[PDB]
Amino acid sequence: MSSKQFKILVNEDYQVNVPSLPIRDVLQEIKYCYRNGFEGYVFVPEYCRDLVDCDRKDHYVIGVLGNGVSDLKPVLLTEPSVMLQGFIVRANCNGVLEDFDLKIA
Repeated sequence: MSSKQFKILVNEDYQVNVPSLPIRDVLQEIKYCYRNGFEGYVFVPEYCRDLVDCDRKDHYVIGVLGNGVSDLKPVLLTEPSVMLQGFIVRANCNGVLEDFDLKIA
């Protein structure tokens, strides 16, 4: 009752240059996405985090933290947490579908 399931395109193949945002705007964007879904976003697993580049490495993207029901939290591309599952980023590339159980940190 306290999380939501989403079908998100998973990118394991393509280098993507993605936008990043000030922390206040990523918090708002996480809230928007939790309510409205992740159209226009892909999930990049942490095991292929090298696929992601941003021009503003001082700003944030959507992080997926924890196994099972994961928390959505603003992260930097440096994020070294061992619970980092991946990033949810704006991108247009191909991929495969996976289900995610997410809630707002």
